[PDB]
Amino acid sequence: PTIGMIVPPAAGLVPADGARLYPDLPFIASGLGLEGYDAVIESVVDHARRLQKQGAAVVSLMGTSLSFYRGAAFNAALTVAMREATGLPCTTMSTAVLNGLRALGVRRVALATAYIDDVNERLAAFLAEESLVPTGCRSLGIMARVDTATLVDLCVRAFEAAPDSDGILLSCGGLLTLDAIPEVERRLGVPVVSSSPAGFWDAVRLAGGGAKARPGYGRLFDES
Repeated sequence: PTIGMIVPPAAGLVPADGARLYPDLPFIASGLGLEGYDAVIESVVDHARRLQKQGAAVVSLMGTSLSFYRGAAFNAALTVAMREATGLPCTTMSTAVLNGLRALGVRRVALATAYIDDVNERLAAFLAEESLVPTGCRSLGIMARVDTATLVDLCVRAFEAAPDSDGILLSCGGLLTLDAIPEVERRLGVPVVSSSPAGFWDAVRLAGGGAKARPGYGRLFDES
């Protein structure tokens, strides 16, 4: 069943992880362009309707600011609005992350972002609203001169800030995320959830059938 994704850039490309994780599945995407919540809700609902018209069986909102920054209740209400607009099962990358952390038994979660501290602050408020425990946070600041090596280093530093954590949430970074995740899990013995990959994992479960991801991309993809 075709999975539709709402994406931040105007180009509306399927995020690059889908071809790595699920190369045999049909994905389409629609791009929004760019507390301006009024315009956000309306474009989200509009683009969900578009993906429905294009033949999506499920729709996921796939962007970071969009799914997390306005809180858990907002995330939940916008999901309902999309479902009412469209008549399809709808979800968001924030939900996918929550579903992923929960599947992996991660209550106490360290946060790692390539970007700035504010990314971690906002994800952490969302997660606490949903009754997870944010623990240590590290960021890099903001270009793709960051290698897998430094994505791995970042997560390890976030974790060492609170070695009692159950798992790690990695956000931003980007292309090299799916390479870092298994190294980090190997070195720490703790799972790592990353936003975009969790979005794909979650949207694939929502759609049904039991498609599995290609191997080598982390403990999450072993979760049904």
